[PDB]
Amino acid sequence: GEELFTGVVPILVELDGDVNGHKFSVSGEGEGDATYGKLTLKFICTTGKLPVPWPTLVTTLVLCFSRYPDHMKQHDFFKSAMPEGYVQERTIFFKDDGNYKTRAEVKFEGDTLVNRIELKGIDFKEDGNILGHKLEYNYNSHNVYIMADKQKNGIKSNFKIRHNIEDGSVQLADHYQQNTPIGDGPVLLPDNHYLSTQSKLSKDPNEKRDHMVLLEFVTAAGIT
Repeated sequence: GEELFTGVVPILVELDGDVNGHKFSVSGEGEGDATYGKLTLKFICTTGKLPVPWPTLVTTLVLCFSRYPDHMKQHDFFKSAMPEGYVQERTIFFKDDGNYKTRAEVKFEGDTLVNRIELKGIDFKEDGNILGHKLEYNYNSHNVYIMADKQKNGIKSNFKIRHNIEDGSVQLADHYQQNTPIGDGPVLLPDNHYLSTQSKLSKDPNEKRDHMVLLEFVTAAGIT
C-alpha cells in the first residue's frame, strides 16, 4: 500500500447529498502528496448552491494522504487497504440541529484516488445555523484519536469539530467514524494514535460557481 503514495496522486471526490430532501451533488478534484501529509482540492457544487455550509462538509469530502512518520508506518490502516480501499462511515451530530449519515468508498480507480460519498441528513432546522448558512467559512486545527476496531478489522474514532457561528458562538459537530476494508482485507490493524490536522478554506476569485478550495495537512502525531 505505501508505494502507491510515494509521489503526487490525483484525487477525485464525488458526493451525492440529501439533507431534509434538499438534493445536491459535489465534485472535487486535486492532488495529494502523503510524503508531506498534504492535499489540495477544489470542490464544486454541481447542482447550484450548496444547501449546507461548506465547512460542515470538510471531514466528509481521504486520510490515506496523512503523513505517517517512519516509527508510525505500522499503524497506517488507510494506506494498507489500498488499492482495493476502505469504507469510511460517519454520523455527524449537529448540536441542537440535525445529523448527517455518510458512507464513502476510498479506493484507487486506475491511477486516481477516488472518494465516492453518499450523504443523508435528517432532522435539520430549515432556518437554523446549517440550512440558514450562518457558519463562518473557516476551519480550526484539530487532533483526533484513531482507535483500533478489531471486531471489524478496522478503526473507529469519536471527535468534536467546532464550527464558528456568525454570532460569535460555536456550532458543535460531534463525529463518530468507523472504517473497514473493502473486500475483507488484508489491512494493518493499528494501535491507538493521534492524527494532527489543519485545514485552510479559500475561494477562487474567478470561479463563479459555488465552490470551496481546500488545503489540508494531516500528520500522525504519535501514540500520545
